Amino acid sequence: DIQMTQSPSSLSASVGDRVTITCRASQSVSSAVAWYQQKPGKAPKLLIYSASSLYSGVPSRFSGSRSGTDFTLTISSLQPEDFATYYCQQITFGQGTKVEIKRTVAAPSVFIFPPSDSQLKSGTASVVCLLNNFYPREAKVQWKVDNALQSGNSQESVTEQDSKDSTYSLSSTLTLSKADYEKHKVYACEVTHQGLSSPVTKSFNRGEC
Amino acid sequence: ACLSRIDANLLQYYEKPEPNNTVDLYVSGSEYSNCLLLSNSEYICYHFSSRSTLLTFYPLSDAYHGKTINIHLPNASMNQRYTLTIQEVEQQLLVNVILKDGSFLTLQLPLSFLFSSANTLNGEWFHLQNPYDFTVRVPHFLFYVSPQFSVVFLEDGGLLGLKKVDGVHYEPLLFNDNSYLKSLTRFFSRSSKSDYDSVISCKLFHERYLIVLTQNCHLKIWDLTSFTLIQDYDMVSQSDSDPSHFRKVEAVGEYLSLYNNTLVTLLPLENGLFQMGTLLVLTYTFQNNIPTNLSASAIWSIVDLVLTRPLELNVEASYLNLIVLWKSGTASKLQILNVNDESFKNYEWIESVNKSLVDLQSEHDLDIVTKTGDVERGFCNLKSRYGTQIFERAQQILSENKIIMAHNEDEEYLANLETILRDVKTAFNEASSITLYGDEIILVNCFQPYNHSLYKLNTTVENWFYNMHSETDGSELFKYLRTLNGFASTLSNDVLRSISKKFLDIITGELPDSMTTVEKFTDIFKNCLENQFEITNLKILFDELNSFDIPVVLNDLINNQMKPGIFWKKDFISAIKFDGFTSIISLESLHQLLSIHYRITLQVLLTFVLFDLDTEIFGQHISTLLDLHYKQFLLLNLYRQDKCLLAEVLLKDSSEFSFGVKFFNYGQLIAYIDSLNSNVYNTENSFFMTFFRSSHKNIRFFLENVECEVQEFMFAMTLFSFDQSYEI
Amino acid sequence: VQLVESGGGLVQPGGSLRLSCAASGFNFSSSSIHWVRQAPGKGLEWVASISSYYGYTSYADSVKGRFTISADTSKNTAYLQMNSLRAEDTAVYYCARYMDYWGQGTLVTVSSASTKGPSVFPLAPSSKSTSGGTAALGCLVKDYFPEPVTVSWNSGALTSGVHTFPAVLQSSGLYSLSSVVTVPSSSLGTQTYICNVNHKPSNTKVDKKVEPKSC
Repeated sequence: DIQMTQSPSSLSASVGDRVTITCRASQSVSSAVAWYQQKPGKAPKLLIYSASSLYSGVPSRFSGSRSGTDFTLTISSLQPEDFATYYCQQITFGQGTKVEIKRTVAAPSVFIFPPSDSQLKSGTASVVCLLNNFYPREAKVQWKVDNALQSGNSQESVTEQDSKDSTYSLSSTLTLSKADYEKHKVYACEVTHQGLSSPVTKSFNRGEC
Repeated sequence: ACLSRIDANLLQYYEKPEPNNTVDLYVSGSEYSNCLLLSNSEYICYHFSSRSTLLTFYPLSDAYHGKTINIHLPNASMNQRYTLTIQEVEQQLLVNVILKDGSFLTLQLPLSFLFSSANTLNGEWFHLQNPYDFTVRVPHFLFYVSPQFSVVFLEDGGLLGLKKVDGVHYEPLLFNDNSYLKSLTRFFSRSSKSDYDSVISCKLFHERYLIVLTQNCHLKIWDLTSFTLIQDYDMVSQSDSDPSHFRKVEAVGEYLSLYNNTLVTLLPLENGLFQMGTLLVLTYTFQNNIPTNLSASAIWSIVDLVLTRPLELNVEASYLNLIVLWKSGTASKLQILNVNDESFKNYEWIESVNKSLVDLQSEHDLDIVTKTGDVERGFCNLKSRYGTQIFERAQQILSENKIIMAHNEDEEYLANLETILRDVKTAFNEASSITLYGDEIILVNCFQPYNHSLYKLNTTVENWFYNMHSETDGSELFKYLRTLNGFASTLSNDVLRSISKKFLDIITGELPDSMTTVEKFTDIFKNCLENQFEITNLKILFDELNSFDIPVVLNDLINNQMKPGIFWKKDFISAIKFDGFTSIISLESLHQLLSIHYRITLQVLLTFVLFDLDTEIFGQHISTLLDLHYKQFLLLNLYRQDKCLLAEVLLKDSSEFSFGVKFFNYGQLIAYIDSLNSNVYNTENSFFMTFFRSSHKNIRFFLENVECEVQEFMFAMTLFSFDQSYEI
Repeated sequence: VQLVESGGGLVQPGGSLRLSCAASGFNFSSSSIHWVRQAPGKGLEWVASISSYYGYTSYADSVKGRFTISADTSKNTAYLQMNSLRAEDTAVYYCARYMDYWGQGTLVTVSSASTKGPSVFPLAPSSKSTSGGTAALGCLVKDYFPEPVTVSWNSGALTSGVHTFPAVLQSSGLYSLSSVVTVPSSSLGTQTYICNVNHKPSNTKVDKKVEPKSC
């Protein structure tokens, strides 16, 4: 089976910038290559077929080209409605280039929440760390319990980019048994991010107020 | 699609990507190109460079050995080729060119000089002159009317006349113009950069009437006897008067051409309106607006159009034919509008294939013949495929961009070569203009010198090949072939190649003559096909196959369609001199036909190996097919191996036609290609092997294949050039 | 011009589903119908196609032997019969024709468990909320199945500063999501925020009022 690599896997750019997305075939497919744009929650729309033909109705700022086994999708002048995942296709698809409309680094605001009484009431304890309104997307959360490092017992998710200020938010949940929760004192979430000049730690002591 | 694309690089057969005989004249081509027919039945080609500083001439039918002439200009013309004219006066190419500074240059090139060996030219071959002051009122369009008289069109909207008194001097004969007075209105100014309604197309009718099309799509008509405006029609107020947007044409282009007293005009409404009326007495009288069939937003630009006498198309209901050439980037589109009757209300659009077979095959990975393996093998493959002009232009672009071959086996390099070669080719092939070669032959002239595309009327089988995924109806044979392709298209290239090889093996005896047909088919099946296809498609193929009366369809395919006619000589005009153009066009056309034949034949044979078809009943057909498949393979191999040599042996095959052929219509051409087909299926192989011996890796497969005493000999020597050699 | 896709939903593993794609506004009889799927957060995977024109069908390795694609030209409708369904087969399936024309897609969940309504807990604004600064507050909507839940604030009168996060699924097989909003700190004592929680698959609605906790 043919493998279509894309580069980069996630890019970011200004409005008016020229954007280049590349796709490399595992073997050597001939010019039988199409490019699609997919908005989140919607069907992909064809952009380009036969490597360089522009599909009907598509704006001329989109173009396709080939150099050997390298296929290029170019957006000559990026518009704010152009944020999406773009896919090459030969049938196998690329893994998908995600673009968004690049903006300045923005530091998160950090908040920790202890488990409610009602949750403990059922045998489990979830501790939640919120990172609000930051850019870029790559934030790193590190849970510490009495300074000990945690692994395998947390999960996180991220919002879609804000339509006005283009920031992300992130939520992380550390999950423990009530018993394990009660075996420890200091619960802390440490956040590392470009906008932060050093890592930020928010913490509580169990059962204090 | 009733026409196909045959690409012609006039230098393809030769190593030098430039004619040895090139001469540079100086006065004290990738932006326009065209052909013009002369008194001597020869076609001269010309090119105007990107900068409009260089004019180039070369003889269509003798590009390599004949003379190409580069005329260098002191400065660019005022407005490209639109300020340039070229006509044959009396044994001379008269060329006039308004230059940017205002000068009016005249060139006189003797026909002899155009077809001589000389690198020198005597006498006044050029005259500079300043008849009018073009600094103030800038011209943009020059239109030839006669050897002594011709008109100039100006950007502001005015016309100038240009009358020749002696042999050299020209004088302004001004026309009466009161259009400007619309300046009095608050909606126009003389001083405004907009508001100009300048001429964008112009044609001469009956030597006297001058029909002009303006940017606002007014058809004005000037009587050159009176020098007075006789007519002024607003073309747009007839059809649906769109207040939203009518695109006033913002440049000079080919927006009309007349035949007898008919006249088509191109109006922009989604870039899609062909108006056509009649001229008569002067009166123009509307008949109909015929829209275009164009989608993908409608983003095609007219390159050239030519109204003319009807063609031999698949719909007999025909009265006139408009040939139309669109462009979108380096992609082109050729269409023919057929008007059925003298009412211009019944018509039909006929499309064509806008890529050659070789290109389509390369794009869609449908090429089974081209040898695989070594990196240098791929080098020979591309070199031979593309021709030296392109291959070297591509190697130039590589080194400029600092892409340099690492070692003998740099596959990463070759990959880049594929694309640069394709792009260079595509560029070179950008369309510029139409020429009606002969009486009716549709020719397109490309941006790069020595590059032309002929558009060839398809035969029946070619129409089937080129319309598998289309033809609503079709005869039984078409449907049968279509179903065979329906199954075969699901197989991969490697499988198909291994099967082809096996069919060669039946002929070579590598599959012993001792075996029965059934045993060989069983061998083939087990080794090549088993586990290599989806049983669902097999069931499908079987079902569809059971609707057909196989013996009859196979009969019609083999004995009518594919096996050509016995000739009692049917006038393939014998060429007195080698015609490189018809030579390469013939070879490429033959190659297309035989490639199609190859794919069909292979698909049928495949059906014979897959199913229990009585090997005795169909024995005749089976062996005929294996013979035809074998000959096809051979020819195609030789073609991509050494085109020049193939052409040479294939034209020295026919005695009376040793030098070549001339064809003036599609019937003569089709008949000639068929003639060569006959030659192949029935002396070529010997002359080819002989001339070659006097492509080494080649004739290994081609002494394994094309061999099956003489074959042993050849194998023994090609293999000497060692144990195998001595043993054999 | 329009493809229509009906017949997905929730299905027990090892079970079966027939998807329909009803076509219109093009020549169905000479088109090819493809089925393309997208697993949560992943890329596009072509699984199968059929030529109307000859019945010719083919399949991705990942579904071969379990999926059958078919087509009825006389009702312009194509089908994908899915047997022996697996967790690996969850996702959203489209139907495309040749790919210019795309199905609005239908989602297929392969798994089990009953319908469960969520519990709703407050995410209370920190007592250390910055004076004159911004506070965050929220609601946690835990342990429901299947999707979808919707949360609003103050019956929709409060949209500014609201973020409702994508649902995580737990190892339990139940979903959890959070919704939050930022408000001025000085409004924590004066103003009333109420998060409404809507889970239609189990006709549950929750109205929870979040506030600062008392010690």
